[PDB]
Amino acid sequence: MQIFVKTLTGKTITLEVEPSDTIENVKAKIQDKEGIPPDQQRLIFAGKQLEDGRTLSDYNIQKESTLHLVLRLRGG
Amino acid sequence: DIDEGLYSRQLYVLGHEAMKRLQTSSVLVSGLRGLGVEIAKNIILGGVKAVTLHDQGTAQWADLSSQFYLREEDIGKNRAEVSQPRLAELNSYVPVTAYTGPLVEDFLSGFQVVVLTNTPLEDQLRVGEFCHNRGIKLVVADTRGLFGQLFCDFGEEMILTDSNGEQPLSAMVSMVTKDNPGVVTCLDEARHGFESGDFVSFSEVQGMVELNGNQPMEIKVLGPYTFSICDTSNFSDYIRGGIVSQVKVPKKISFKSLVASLAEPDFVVTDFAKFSRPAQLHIGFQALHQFCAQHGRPPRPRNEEDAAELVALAQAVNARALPAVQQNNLDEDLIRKLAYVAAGDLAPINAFIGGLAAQEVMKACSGKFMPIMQWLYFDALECLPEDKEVLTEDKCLQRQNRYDGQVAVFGSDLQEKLGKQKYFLVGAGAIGCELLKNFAMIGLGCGEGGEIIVTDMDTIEKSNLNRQFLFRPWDVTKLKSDTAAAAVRQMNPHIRVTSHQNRVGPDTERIYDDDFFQNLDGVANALDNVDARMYMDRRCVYYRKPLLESGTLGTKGNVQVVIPFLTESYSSSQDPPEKSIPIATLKNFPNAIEHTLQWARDEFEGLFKQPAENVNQYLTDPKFVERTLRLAGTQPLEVLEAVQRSLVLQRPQTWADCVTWACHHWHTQYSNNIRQLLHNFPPDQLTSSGAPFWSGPKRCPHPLTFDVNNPLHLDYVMAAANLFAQTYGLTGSQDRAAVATFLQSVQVPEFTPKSVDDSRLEELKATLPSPDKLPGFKMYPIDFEKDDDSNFHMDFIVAASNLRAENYDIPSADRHKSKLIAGKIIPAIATTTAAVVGLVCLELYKVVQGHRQLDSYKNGFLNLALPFFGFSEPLAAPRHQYYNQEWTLWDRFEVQGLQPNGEEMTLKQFLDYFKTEHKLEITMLSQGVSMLYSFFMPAAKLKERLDQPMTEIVSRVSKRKLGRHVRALVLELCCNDESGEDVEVPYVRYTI
Ligand SMILES: [Mg+2]
Ligand SMILES: [Mg+2]
Repeated sequence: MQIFVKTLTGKTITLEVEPSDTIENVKAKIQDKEGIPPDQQRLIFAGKQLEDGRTLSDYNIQKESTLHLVLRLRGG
Repeated sequence: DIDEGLYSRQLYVLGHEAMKRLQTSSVLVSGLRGLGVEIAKNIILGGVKAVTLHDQGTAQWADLSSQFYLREEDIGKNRAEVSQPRLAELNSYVPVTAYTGPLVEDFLSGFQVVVLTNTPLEDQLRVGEFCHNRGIKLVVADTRGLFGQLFCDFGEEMILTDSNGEQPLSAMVSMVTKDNPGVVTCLDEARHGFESGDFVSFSEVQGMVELNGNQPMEIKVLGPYTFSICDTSNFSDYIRGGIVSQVKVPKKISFKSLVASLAEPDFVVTDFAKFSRPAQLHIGFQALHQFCAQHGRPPRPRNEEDAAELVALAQAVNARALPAVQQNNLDEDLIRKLAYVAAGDLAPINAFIGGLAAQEVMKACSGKFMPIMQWLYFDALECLPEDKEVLTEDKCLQRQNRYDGQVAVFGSDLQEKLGKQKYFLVGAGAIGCELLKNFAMIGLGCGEGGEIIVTDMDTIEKSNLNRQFLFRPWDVTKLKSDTAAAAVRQMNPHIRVTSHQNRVGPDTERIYDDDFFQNLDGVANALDNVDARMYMDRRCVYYRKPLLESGTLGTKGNVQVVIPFLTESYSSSQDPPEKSIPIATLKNFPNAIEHTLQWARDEFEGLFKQPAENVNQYLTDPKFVERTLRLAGTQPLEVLEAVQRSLVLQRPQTWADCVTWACHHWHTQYSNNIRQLLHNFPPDQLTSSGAPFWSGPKRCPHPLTFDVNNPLHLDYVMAAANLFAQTYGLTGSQDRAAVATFLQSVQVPEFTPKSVDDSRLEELKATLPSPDKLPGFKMYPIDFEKDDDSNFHMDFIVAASNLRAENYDIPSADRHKSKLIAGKIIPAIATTTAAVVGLVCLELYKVVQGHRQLDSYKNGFLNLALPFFGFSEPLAAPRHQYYNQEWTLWDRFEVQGLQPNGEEMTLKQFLDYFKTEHKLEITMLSQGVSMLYSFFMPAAKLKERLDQPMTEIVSRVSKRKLGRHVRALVLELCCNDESGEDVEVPYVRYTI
């Protein structure tokens, strides 16, 4: 399928994956396009946070779905 | 002409151009309820031209649950008149006025932006047609208990100069092609990060002069390192070098009318788990306005029949809509939940949407961010008790109390819990002030057995007044905590706030001891650094107390909640580190302005504070020489040489002696070291690959001659000689004419670049003047202060950074931008701060009620420049297991330190305790950073520790005896389980 990953900069990324892929393999593909280690990626989908060890079918991710690469901040 | 001292933190989120467009824009705020005062607060702090209030209703009781400016003795008066002097006090540059009823066409003509809050729809439709047809920015925001909506109509032609708020990215050119669609290749190890459709500009590209200084041209991303440009057929032949600069072009957007968007709605999702809700809530708010036409009042709290009336009305509105907006399925329960909390007015929801609605007003008269197009619906329906069956006849009924707007949603019992809450607020900054304000409106800590502890070490500065509304320009030089408590005690006299001035950390463990965290019910963070966040996180795990974490950065925000025995802690996850400049490309080979600003900040610390601190320790501590000789290589000689320079060599006595030093250090830093660098690397030396050395990230420097008439050369000497004299305590002048006349008589020593070490150190220890030789002399270090335009601090950095930028042909930056990088100022605005704090207190409603399901909590993430709103449930705490027992991050080993006899437990009894009671062969024991026991210990180290008690071992290795306040001890283990192999285990609470 074809999934989207949008960051906190409005940057939308296009990925070519399959429903049998895992969350760990998805984080590996983000590093090959953006350069962010998997330990620094915070992915959100349908109100849930993508954890390692799971698959794209566990969170029910169909075609043309959007993931959100968010961050935590320091100022206050 | 704009006050950079007040808007310092805000000019880094809007810019000078968009700020000037705010200075000439009048805003009208209609409806001064809880939502109306919040919107008007951030607008006045933002610095518009003038704000005008408007309201026809009286200050009822049900309005005090969120309006922080309606006192308990103002009930019955006009809301716009009483809150006018209070709002007019936030910004001394924005005149605030009120109005007493007429919303005529001639009154709206003198405004640019108009905000409609808590106004009937039929009355909003008339204003919407007029404003759109005459070019008046319209914002409509309504809040109904847990629900809320936001609408914008900036006309059908709005120019956007910035559609994302992110700074332009840059990249260095490797090769560009002479094809019809030219192909540009960036340098390796540096991704361009651009997007297809962006516009770039070229500079410093030699061989294609036509491509330089050109205007924006569209690009297509061909990969992580390449992209295409315009036509390159009839262009010159490329050579080498270049730099690509991203440029954002202004684009136009169109908004439909209010009456047209109400028929054809464009939604912006706030909760992606609630994707189909904005469509359903669009029908509920329309039925709520029509409900006021049938019964003349908002629906009663809870109740069955009034909820059934909205369901019957929503079905009629769904049928009378267009066949593309009509929903085939209606959510009956969602509209009935809307009827229950319809008559509610909650401070958090008002603070959240009020922060967003205020931000949309900033976008309207500035065109700086992408606005909401066009509807924004949000609901905090998870704050209600989990499946709990509570009746409205005793609780939700109004009691003519100030909490009627909040009890109508939750209840009197849930209000009595808040009065008995004890919370610890760590910080009184932007987030700290918003939390204290919401604390007063919510009612937490306002009872007999409640307390709010506010601690903060910082004093009120002028820059804090732009977002921390609890402070006034006459509260400068006062403690934030003490002043913020006095402001909250006026918004709610029932609250009980204690204000400390203690910096939370490992040094203040005595004040916030074990007994302090016991009676606490939760902690709310409001910090501006990551070290204090990690420290507060570890303590909330040790004491099992909930923590509400929040952070902002410009238009971005995040909210994370940590519930004991439920979710992971704040430290369980990791964040990317800050931009770390390699020492190589920082000291010798800079390429951007940040490399010289970071260099100029290090020049300030190492040239003024560092030598003075060493001289003072050399003249005070008798064991200073021995301490410096003990540490590292080529570091004793660096520090001992600096002491010799400051004591005898570079020691000034007169002001004229400081001017000569500033001129000598100038030639050494911007001429001598440049010639020394060019001597080791000629301007045309090849690398190992036969490529020019000065290419790409390495810019070829050039020596700089001292011209006394050049102000940049003079601005450096004036700031350097003064800061040099302040270090030794000498009177520094500011006459730039006499110094320049004196500079033409200074002699500069000749410099020729050049192409056992302990023997030089053995002479320095003998040539150093004894402290008894010169009694009385002392130097004074200079702490770096950014927000003071009179200490010559920023005057030095800008002159030091731009002078180095001229060496490496780097475009200089003004003192406003230099203050951002060198001062490491984090941009902040009042709208983002108020937005996240409103989300924080929403989860606070869940902590005081005790939610044990992860479905009820929501971690927030915001970016108001996109605009983005995302929520995700907190991750369950990781569950690990050793053999038959599995443990969580919130689990601990309880070991009673002292025994049946008065003596203390020994190390041998400790190891055998885990072998017999827990079946754990302990192989590594450590307390903090010191290690106590391990399998690879020397035989002698094991003998002198088995029979000694645990406290005697820790005090033996840590070189520090345990204090009298220590009541327990945390131990880390790396043991072997009954399975066979190594395994991780929980920590140990060793109670003395
Ligand atoms: Mg401060
Ligand atoms: Mg700060």
